[PDB]
Amino acid sequence: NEVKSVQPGEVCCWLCIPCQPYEYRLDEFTCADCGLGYWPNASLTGCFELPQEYIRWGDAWA
Repeated sequence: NEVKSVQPGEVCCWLCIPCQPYEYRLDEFTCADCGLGYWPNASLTGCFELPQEYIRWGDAWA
């Protein structure tokens, strides 16, 4: 969950740091999701963002 390992040396206490929410975070060392793809998450299950429009007809600013 937004945390990925860094150190490629010792296989016992590799230095692990958090990975940014707009990253890939699928492999251990990868991160770096596709540019301008799915901002929240793009490697677990279809976490595509939504273009929230002004159409609500019940919203505060509607």
